[PDB]
Amino acid sequence: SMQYALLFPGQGSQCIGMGKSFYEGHTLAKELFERASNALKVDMKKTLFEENELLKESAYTQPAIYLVSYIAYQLLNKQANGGLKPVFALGHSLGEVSAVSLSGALDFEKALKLTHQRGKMMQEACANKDASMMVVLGVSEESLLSLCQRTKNVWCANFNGGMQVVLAGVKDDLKALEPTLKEMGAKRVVFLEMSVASHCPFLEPMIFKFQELLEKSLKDKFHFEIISNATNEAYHNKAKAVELLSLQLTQPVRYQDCVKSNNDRVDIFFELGCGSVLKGLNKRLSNKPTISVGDNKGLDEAIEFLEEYV
Repeated sequence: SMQYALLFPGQGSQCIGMGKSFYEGHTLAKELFERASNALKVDMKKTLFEENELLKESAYTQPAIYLVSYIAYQLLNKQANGGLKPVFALGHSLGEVSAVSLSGALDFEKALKLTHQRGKMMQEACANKDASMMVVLGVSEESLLSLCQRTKNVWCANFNGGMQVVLAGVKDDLKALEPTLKEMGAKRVVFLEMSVASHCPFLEPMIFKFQELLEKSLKDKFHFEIISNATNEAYHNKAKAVELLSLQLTQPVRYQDCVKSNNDRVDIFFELGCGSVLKGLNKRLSNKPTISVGDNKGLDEAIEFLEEYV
């Protein structure tokens, strides 16, 4: 009887229509949208469903992704024989918080408030810096590491595997490595859409304020362990979460190492929430399946798997 891990996506997986399918098929989904709209004091139905301008901000993206992940988890959990009992949970940047929350260390409205804040503080810390992030494709993890280290204002921010590396820094300084990246074998260089550089020193300012908010918000309750993007080591308490969700912000998201060190401990992955970004990254990282649970269709497919393989 097979065994599973949970995957929680981060920025880049938000979409117009994010949790629409959930909302209409389930009363529980409807109720959490309301609870969310009240807590954040913004209409979350409209912010997720129709073109809006606000969902573009880190401050509203981060809690929107959390929202659908949360709902995906509840719906699935309520049908799992004996509830979800994953061997571990992995997130991607903002997904890690999600994972911590659903472990039981963070109530619904507290997590929305923390996530909204994480986005706000990332935006504030980066304001008036001309900060951005830049996807590079096909250059070695080690080659970019040493390129960034010999280059002012540029850092490695994600190691997503399959030779996909996200860099962070001052726009022009990134938007100027082009001819050198090209020569190193970059097959594609896309700028992400945001004036924030996360997982690098640009976030240093916010580490203390965030730590404070973690201490005040985290309970000490974890049904399952989570894998740190920062250290690629599992954790299951408040002290460690406080420390590790802090440190994450200024350290490369090591999504590749996290999957590899852990791929042997399970037979299958559930991506909880919208999109299939982490399904995608695993194609290049593992041969184990990932059912994406963002849909009523995905919801039903996850349930069938549990009914059959336990």
